[PDB]
Amino acid sequence: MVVFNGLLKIKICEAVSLKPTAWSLRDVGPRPQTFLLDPYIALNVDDSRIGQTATKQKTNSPAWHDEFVTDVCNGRKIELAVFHDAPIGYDDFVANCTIQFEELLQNGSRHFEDWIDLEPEGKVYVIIDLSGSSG
Ligand SMILES: [Mg+2]
Repeated sequence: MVVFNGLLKIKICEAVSLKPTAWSLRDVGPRPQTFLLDPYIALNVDDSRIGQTATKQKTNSPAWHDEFVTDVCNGRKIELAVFHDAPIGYDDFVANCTIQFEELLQNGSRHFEDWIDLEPEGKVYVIIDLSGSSG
C-alpha cells in the first residue's frame, strides 16, 4: 500500500529526446525534416489533474522549470504526461512516467532529484520534495 499525506513540491525542470507520435506527425515534408513539438507536461496525482507546465514552442528538448506545490491526501502516485499543444481540438499524448509515493518515501525520502524515463521515449528531470507522512 503506502500513501502520502502532506505537501508535495515538484519542479518539472526539462525533458530531452521527446519523440513526436505518428499522430502528431500526420501534419507532409516535402523534405526529410525533424518535426518539433510544442510540449508541456501535465501533473496528475492519483486520478486528478494538479496542473501543467507552460507550453514551449518548437522543441523536443523543452526546459520549463515550472514548480508546483499541492496538498496531497491519501496519495498513491504521481503521473507526468507530456502532450503536444494542438491549435485545435484535444492535445496529443506524447509520453509519460509514473512515480509511486511509496518509492519516494523509502528511508530518508523528502527529497528526490533525478532523470525519470518516459514511455515510449525521452526523459524528464524533476525535483521532488515531500513534507508530510507515510501511511
Ligand atoms: Mg492548447
